[PDB]
Amino acid sequence: VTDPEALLLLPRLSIQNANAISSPLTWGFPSPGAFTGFVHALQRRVGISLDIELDGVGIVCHRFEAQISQPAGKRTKVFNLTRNPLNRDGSTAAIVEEGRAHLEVSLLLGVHGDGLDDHPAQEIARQVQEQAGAMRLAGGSILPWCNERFPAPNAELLMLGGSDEQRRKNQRRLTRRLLPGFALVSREALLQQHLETLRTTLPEATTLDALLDLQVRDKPGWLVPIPAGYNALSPLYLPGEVRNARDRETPLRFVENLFGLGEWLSPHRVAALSDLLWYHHAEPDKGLYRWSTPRFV
Amino acid sequence: LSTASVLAFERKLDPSDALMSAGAWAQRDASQEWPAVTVREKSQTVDVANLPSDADTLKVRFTLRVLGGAGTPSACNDAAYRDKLLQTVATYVNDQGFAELARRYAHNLANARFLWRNRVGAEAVEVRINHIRQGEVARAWRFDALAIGLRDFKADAELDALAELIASGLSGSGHVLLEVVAFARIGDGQEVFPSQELKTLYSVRDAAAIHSQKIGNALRTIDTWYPDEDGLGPIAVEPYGSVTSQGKAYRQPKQKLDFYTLLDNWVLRDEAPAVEQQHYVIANLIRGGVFGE
Amino acid sequence: LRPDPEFPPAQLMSVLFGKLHQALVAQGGDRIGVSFPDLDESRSRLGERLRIHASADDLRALLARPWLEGLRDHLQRQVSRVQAKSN
RNA sequence: CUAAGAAAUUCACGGCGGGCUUGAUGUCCGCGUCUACCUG
Repeated sequence: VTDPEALLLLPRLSIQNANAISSPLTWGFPSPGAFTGFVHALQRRVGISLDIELDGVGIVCHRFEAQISQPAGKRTKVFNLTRNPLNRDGSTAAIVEEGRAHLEVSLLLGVHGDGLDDHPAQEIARQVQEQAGAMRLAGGSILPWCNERFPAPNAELLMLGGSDEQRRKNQRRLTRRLLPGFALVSREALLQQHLETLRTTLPEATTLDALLDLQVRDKPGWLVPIPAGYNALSPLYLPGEVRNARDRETPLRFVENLFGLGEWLSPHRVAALSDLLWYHHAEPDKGLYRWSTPRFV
Repeated sequence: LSTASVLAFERKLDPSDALMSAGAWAQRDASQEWPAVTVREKSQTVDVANLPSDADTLKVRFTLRVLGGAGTPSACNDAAYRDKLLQTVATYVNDQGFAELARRYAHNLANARFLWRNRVGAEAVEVRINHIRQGEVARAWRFDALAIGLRDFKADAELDALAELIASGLSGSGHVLLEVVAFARIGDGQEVFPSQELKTLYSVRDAAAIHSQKIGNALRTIDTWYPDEDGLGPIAVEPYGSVTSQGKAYRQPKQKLDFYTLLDNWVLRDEAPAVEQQHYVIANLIRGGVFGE
Repeated sequence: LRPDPEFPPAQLMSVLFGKLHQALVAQGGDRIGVSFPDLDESRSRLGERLRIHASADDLRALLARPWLEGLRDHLQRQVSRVQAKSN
């Protein structure tokens, strides 16, 4: 929730065979809760050694190709399928399918740690990027590099360095390599403004979101429905009373999804690059869990 | 009230394209016939120009036509600006003529400054100027260039007789046509330097030549009215008076000594600058061009 | 080389060196030297004033030729003018 | 510590035979492109 100190940037993360469904309702870009959890896993694998602290992520989505086709029919799309191995009898398998995606992003992180003085500002980005070429980030692998020209060198910017003109100069000196993507940010503001405008007919929030994308009317950007966390319905459990959990140290709450809406900006028309670092507000006071981007506008 | 949008000024003091020749010294009385100098190759090759081996003196010939009617704009957009401009130029003319500007032009006509890189190395440079009314000559002049200083502003009898002729031309009294010729003893076979073209020389009737606008530049090195440092002395009159050979840019618009700001408070708020700046603004209106927004 | 509007800054001194400096180019005599009075020899542009550092009668008597004439438009370790220099 | 962890869809193929796209037509009429310039 607090301010970043260093915008560590990963240069080009080619991803193979990552997830595409990500909710009961969407099918597009993978849920950025995965991008929220991915850097917490990255800090848990690295950030204790180099003595740093990571909280926020941005996404740029250099490209995105799904795996869909249409069997000479509707404009709706069917998905890709994977052949499953045989059972004990060796006859068939009750195949359950899910989507795939070849997406290619390059995230920019956010550093809070004191360990920028003892370690030099290029070793801390030559170790983190070298670690994250050995881990998964949505359900797909992370690919290595070919033999061509190399944008595989990353960067490491400090937003505290320089004055305001120097900040707005190195911001463009970073954005010059990040341009052909489309940054994605939360849009939690206009839903609770559009609600009271649409409160005359029906106040159900899924209906408000479903007709904010369906002469024709106007869309003031590229609106998009995303997951936005989890609402909880079951109470807390004990750490060591539930059966079939991933561990036995943390309590459990059964949860349903929470759908909100985002926006696919260009990297230029943002105010600054501390506005799109996906934190996660996590009030547990009989509450819920979200992951958003404060200072969004 | 306000200024003009688009102004143009047809140029005055119009030179020509100077042709070049050769010959021997003390044969220069018969200078209506001389075998012209041709361009030759570096036998990647480029083009040079060299005198014949028997000849030693370059002869450069051009004609200069003086039009007059200085303050009349060749294109304007408002009569309330145009009458003010012509009124101000008329009040400049009736106070003092072009006579100082005329003798400053006639000095650059006197010393062979239009021989740009052929002046140095020479040791006897004599120009001859014939003002003609018909196809025959009407008034002759025969100077010596090196006896006149390249920075020294003298006041002779012949040069003042030339200056009154040029000032009468600039005021718009008669017709001026000066058939300027210039003899320079350079020596046998020395590298004459004509103008340069995209990398090659500049011939017209298979004979090397200077560009017209280069001689038009050399004829208007009169600006000794610097704000900066008069150690350079004279310079070619320009708005934002600049030197490409030295990279500087005198009369910066941060100072109030450029051309456009001078014209602005000189015709709109009617703030007369010094006579040494009225000379500069009128001398810049002589060369003409595209002014206004 | 004074402030001239026509020639270059490094053009006029290069012109008046051996050809325009004909007394220093083909003068005749091996009892003098053309030393740089203010030539900055660390930036590759070291032409300010080539002083004719000679003897009493060599530079004072044997240097009164007309090679210095016509220069009113601009006038006013051991390494010298020999075949050892990079310009 | 990521609706994370997991996964071989494969084999073979004869598109093929036939054809009239015709007929005719008014693109008219008027016009200002100027002003300058150092290639070493």
